Amino acid sequence: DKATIPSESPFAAAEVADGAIVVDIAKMKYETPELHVKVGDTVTWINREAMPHNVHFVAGVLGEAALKGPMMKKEQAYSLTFTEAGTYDYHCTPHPFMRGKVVVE
Ligand SMILES: [Cu+2]
Ligand code: NA
Repeated sequence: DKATIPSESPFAAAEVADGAIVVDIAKMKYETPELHVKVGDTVTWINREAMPHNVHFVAGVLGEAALKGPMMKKEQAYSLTFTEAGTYDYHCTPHPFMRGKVVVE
């Protein structure tokens, strides 16, 4: 796959790793909708609002299968470690008007 998943479960915002590249989610938006990172970086989304959100990459984007991330409650977080350069678009499953991308370069 083009990204690995350190934790299939969401985890607490306080449990975010040093060195992770954080994208906050608030006001029904990914606060960094176009994030540029390097191969090997871990991106961590942190939900800062009451409304639950996830990240969802359709099949073929991060690998053969779709990656439908777990729903994050407020102050929960979720990581992906990107292993291959490319452009990886995602959306929020319940809120598909929320769109973002990670550009690994
Ligand atoms: Cu959402
Ligand atoms: Na909101």
